[PDB]
Amino acid sequence: ASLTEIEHLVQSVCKSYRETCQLRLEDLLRQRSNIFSREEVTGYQRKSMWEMWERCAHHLTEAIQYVVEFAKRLSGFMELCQNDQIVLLKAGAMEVVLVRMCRAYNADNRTVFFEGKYGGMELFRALGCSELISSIFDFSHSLSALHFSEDEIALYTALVLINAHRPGLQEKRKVEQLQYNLELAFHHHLCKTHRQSILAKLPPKGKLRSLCSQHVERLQIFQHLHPI
Ligand SMILES: COc1cc(O)c([C@@H](CC(=O)N2C[C@H](C)C[C@H](C)C2)c2ccc3c(c2)OCO3)c(OC)c1
Repeated sequence: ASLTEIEHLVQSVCKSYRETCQLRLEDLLRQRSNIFSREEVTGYQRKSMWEMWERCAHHLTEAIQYVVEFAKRLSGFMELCQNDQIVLLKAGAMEVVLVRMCRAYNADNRTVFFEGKYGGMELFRALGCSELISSIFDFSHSLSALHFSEDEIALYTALVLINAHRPGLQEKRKVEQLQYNLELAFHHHLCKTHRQSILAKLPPKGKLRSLCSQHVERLQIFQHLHPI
């Protein structure tokens, strides 16, 4: 791949995420002053766990709805056998979602955008795992601190999916090629922006997995919804 092409490659990945941003960042920050009141909060605590995980998986699956449409318009993607085209899309998409929510994080008050307003980790007390909740908050913090940009998120998420180390792959020497040209397009654009400092500030390779993989286990008992 050449520079004029490595150019456009990066140029496209950022165009996708723009429309598939679920919520416009334009509106994400604008609604910062909209907060659930304590009754609205204690109201969200009244509910039984069964209700939340549904609401969760509802907006979640409605979100992953977008993610795929985003993930589809890439390059080299379609030209992968459907076995390997999916091993990724299945194992990858949650990790991607976890990332994509860092924008929803308002680090100024440690709150998150859930169905119309902003509220903290107490909005989800009823799920009985405050630790994992904060643990995710803590994760989203460590990116809100990196102050990820729209074009940064896109290019990093576009590398979460493309993992040729995911076992169960049969076009391995096909996947690798799409990884490299994405790894390269990533770094070589961080350089032209001089953001290379984050390449060590990046959340561990495995934390992103071991948090989403922990996100599904304590959901596997309540609902098993994997959208294709
Ligand atoms: C900050 O990281 C996350 C990760 C996520 O999975 C979610 C999920 C909800 C979820 O499963 N959780 C799991 C956790 C144990 C308790 C919390 C309710 C967040 C989500 C919700 C609404 C959405 C959405 C995505 O996209 C569109 O609207 C985040 O939203 C809060 C942030």
